[PDB]
Amino acid sequence: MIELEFHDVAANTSSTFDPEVAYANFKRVHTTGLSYDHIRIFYIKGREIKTSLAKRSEWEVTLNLGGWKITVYNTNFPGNRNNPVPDDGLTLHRLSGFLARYLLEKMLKVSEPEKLIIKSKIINPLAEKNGITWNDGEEVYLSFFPGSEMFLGTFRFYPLAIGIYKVQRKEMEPKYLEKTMRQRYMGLEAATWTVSKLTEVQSALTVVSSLGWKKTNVSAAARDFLAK
Amino acid sequence: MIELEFHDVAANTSSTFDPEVAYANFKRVHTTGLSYDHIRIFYIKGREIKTSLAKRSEWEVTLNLGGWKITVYNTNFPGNRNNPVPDDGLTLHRLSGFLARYLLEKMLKVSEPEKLIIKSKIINPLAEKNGITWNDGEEVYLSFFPGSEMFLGTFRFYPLAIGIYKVQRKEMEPKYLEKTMRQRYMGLEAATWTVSKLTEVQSALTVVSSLGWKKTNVSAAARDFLAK
Amino acid sequence: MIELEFHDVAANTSSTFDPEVAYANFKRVHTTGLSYDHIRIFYIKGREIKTSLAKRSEWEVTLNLGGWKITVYNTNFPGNRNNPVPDDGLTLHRLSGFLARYLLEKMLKVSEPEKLIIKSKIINPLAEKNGITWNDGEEVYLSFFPGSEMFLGTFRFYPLAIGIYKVQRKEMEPKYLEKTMRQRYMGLEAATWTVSKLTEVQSALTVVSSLGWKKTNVSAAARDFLAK
Repeated sequence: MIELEFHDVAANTSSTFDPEVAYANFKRVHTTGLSYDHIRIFYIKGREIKTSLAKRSEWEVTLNLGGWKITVYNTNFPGNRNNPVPDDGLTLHRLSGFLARYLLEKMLKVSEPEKLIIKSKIINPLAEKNGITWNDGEEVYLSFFPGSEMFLGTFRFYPLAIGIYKVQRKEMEPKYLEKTMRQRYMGLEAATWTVSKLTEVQSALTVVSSLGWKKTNVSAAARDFLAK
Repeated sequence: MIELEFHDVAANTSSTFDPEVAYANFKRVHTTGLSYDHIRIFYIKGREIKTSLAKRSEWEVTLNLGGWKITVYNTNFPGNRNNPVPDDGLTLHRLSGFLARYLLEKMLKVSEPEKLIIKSKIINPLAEKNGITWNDGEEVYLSFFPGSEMFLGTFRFYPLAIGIYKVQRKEMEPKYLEKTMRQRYMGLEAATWTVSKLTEVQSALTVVSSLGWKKTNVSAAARDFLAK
Repeated sequence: MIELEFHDVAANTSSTFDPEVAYANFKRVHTTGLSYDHIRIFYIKGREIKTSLAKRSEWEVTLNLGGWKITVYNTNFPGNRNNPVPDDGLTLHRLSGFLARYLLEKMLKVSEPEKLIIKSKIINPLAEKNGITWNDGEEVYLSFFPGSEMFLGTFRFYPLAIGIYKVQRKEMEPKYLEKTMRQRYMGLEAATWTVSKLTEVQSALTVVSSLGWKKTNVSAAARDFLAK
């Protein structure tokens, strides 16, 4: 006689990481060659990179984002999700966030013409679809990237505010905002900032609800001609 | 000289049972400890329970649906299908139906807040995939379970109506509706209710074609925060 | 270890054709049965033909524009765009342009009463929406058709002028005027006519900005009665 037991559904993936420390490791190791051409490549083909990782079976995959090259923990393969990725890991998710943190810093530590190189080249699919483009503010724009949610202190609650903005107009499910609520704003953890800095997340939501900008590029005689 | 004979294909499994009486036996024996946590466990892992029974070779298997425990005639093993399971038997199929009858009664004999405990906990994979969730009506929702087809009087032709709804949009094969046509609506048998209560099955089909609802759950500070 | 590369966005479809020669081929092969009833049919249902081609998966589709029948390279299906269509090809786009060239010639080589048969029957959706109708000049009217842009010598820069007129009041994106800049005015290529014949495109823009006319048709006793 065989007896065999069955149970309840998951609680989704929680923070099984230190985000500020994982962003450190990324920043230290990877951003050494990394440039705006390589970064835009990651965002643009963000669609395809997510698919191609979910295609492949291997646990350690490299992305060749132009010449720049990153090692990514593939958690996107079916089999591979629910195998804990280290405290220092990169995933598609974390990596996207990490590039977005890298940039939100960049956008607030670099020259206004260097920032225009950022603003032309980097194209954010999630941001662009919901209107938002660079002009609306860098901090707003960058938080549409997934993985931004790990760190809410930098962006000042715009990842959560966006999260909240998608759910209340029925676009994203409540449950992915469980992962967000299990992240830090500064060094404060889940429950504390939840009410302490409620009014932050309110103003941040108010802001990101409206905003929109748009841009175009490419050819050279055509560019010039057309302008007049 | 050896002579040896060959023949035609089956007629599929027919009612080799009394369904109202098999549901009695279930109800009497099993629903004595059985609770909404145990029930949801059966539905949720309905996917895995079907697989795990089809894996195992043994003819009598027990399911440990939380603490609650049921003895199931395994007919799901390859070898084991086409060995008649008694008139009082439980199979995966019958059992699922039997839990769904148990509930359709429950949903119409229990308090509206107790019904909300049902409506949160029990998640029906077959119902959820084709949209349907509790709000659309209990009787509709429960008939997506297989084994519901044994008893058409309780649900009022929704098992057959669903059956019919899957076949006409090419999702299920005609032949599983041969088993359904060999079941009872009330105490009437196959042929009689087929035309007598044709207009029942029509209105029932009309109903179950549209319907959809959805729900989400889990965390506690996150729940509260998110709500506003 | 799998390594896999990602890159930058397209440059849009460029002239992968000879337009004057593709219009030749069209003119030779197709305009042999083609009549004003068939032509108007193409324009009128220009809306639906674009949709129906983008619906279908097949690479060679025929349009049955009344009795008249044309073979069109379907580049409008999702899958099918970015598969080069020959130097002699017809696409929805090219074809529309080609009918518009056919006509702009017709409108300047046919009798003024035959031109009135053209002017009643052919209805140009893109032209009509932005006011323009036949009276404003044939050359103006016909250039609203897409595919007109391939040949700028015939119309005398009205396709580009219109293009420019849509972009500067925010109606069309800059990038479709990259395709236009990669076409010929007479036999001159992109860069040369860009500045050489700048003042052509200026006067042409000045013209097409204002213009509007309108018409009505159908019934017979009603027509007559109403007139008085």
